[PDB]
Amino acid sequence: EVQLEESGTVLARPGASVKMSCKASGYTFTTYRMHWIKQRPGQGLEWIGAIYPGNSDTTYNQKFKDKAKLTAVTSTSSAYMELSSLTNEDSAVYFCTREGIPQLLRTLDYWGQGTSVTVSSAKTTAPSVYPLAPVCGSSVTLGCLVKGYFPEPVTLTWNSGSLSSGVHTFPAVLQSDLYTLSSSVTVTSSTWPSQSITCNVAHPASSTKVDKKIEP
Amino acid sequence: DILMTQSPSSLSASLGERVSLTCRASQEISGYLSWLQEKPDGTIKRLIYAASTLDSGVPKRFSGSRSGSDYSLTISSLESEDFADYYCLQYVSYPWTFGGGTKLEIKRADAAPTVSIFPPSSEQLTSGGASVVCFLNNFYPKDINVKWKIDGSERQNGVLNSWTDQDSKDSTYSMSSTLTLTKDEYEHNSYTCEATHKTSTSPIVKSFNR
Amino acid sequence: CPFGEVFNATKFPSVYAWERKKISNCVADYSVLSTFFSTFKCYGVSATKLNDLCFSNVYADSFVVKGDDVRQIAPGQTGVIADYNYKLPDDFMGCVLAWNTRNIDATSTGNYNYKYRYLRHGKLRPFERDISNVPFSPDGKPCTPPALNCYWPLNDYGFYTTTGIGYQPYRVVVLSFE
Repeated sequence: EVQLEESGTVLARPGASVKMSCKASGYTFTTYRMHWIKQRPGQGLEWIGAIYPGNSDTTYNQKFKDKAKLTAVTSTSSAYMELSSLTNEDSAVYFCTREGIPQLLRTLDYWGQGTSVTVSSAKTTAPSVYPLAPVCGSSVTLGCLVKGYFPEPVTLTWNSGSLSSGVHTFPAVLQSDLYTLSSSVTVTSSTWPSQSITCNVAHPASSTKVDKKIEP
Repeated sequence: DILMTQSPSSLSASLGERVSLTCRASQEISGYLSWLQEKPDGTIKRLIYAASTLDSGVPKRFSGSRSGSDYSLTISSLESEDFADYYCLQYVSYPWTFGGGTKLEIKRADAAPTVSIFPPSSEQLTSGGASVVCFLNNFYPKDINVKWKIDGSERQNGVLNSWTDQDSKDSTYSMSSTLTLTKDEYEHNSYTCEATHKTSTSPIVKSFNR
Repeated sequence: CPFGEVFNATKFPSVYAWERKKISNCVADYSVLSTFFSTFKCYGVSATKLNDLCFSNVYADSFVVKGDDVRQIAPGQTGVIADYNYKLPDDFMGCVLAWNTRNIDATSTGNYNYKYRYLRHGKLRPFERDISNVPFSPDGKPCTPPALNCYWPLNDYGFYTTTGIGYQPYRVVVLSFE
């Protein structure tokens, strides 16, 4: 069985270097060209370059000429890519795939599961959790703001999970090296504030578990 | 570099519907065109290769055809896990070049956002920060535009917006908009959250005073 | 027993003008054939049972072809190369070696030194060699260009540093036994 297992998620700081891997098995590693594709969050796919393990010959996308470096170890059937001068625009997902003979049919046929590189000068940071109560309709929306933390992920639940329908937990957004996340919940105005609505945040990395009750 | 023009960038359809994507190459690529699918979870599978040859294990719903510099991916009758992202790319020469991609979402009847605005909590105020949060939930289509107004005037920076993926229940979209200021800057008096959607001719206005 | 003079040869000829080197009176490890090669397939004999046999004669054939054209270096193959450049017999007994040489044979502005015959009345017979280059006429009559229906039988492989693996230069060495 042919497959390409890529190394796990990586966290890295601005201006540093990181080296990921893509190991091949189920075929002759030295006969194929190993290609690398980069995909920034919410954007398109892009070609970085590729390496030929047989003799370590390489080809590089001009654009990423001074950003990437492709090396390969045939004894372990592993391809490597090293990104340097890390900037914001390097935060993306990276894939490896193959190119073989016949070119027409032995290429793009198998992919790595993708590696995620996130660049941030932040170290573990406990999130601040604030409750969001309405101002001064049969439905009322309540919010919970999870601000300034690192890294991903964080688990957010309402009333320990009891309440799950009518919830919108928004994807975290990285800004100024720190993550922020919001989450809304809508119920019937007759049930609140009659029944305690609590926001449950947990951020493993900083071993934090904040329970914030929404009060009017 | 060979430019790949992929259209449409976004397409809305329904189960059993027939659809076609198009990629036009700026140079001869001799049928070295492949279409790819990218499911939400980030995995990528090859669908069609060599312009029209179906890959192994891929349903017969899928097919490709070549016509001039125009190539096209066709799906006879859509199914649930077909709604994802699709890219074409030429692989005749270096560098490999991709199309802009296509995001295939599930169509439904238009719907208005349920805007709710929120002042900063006292906890946050205590800590020298002041973020006003504004939710706009369960709406369609995804395309929205948000504007922030303080004391009547518009604000540009300090905004942070997040959009969710298509709800797998009612197929709508929701978004969150957060305005973050300094405790002092917050201590102005009128904060407004304006929302422009296709579902309305005049914007939805939700605001409050201190 | 010399081999590095064949495999590690600075340059190679074009298929159509493929060269041969006679090897006899000696022995060598067929273990020397590695990660270096991309294609190593033996015919009539066993790739595993090699160091176990005597050969009154060994013949090494050198030349260059494009990636996708390698699979034409084997018995019962059809194509421009097998047909018009270098042909192996159905009863062929020996090993075909090949390897990617983009790094030394392809060029950013294009290397056209390597060529192949694409037009000829009649296919080559096993191990035949034709370096004629005489204007071709599908009729069969001798023509002089720029006459119409008159064509040049030879074409240049164009090895650029941007071409995909299918169109990349591969050096090839074919080993004939006796």
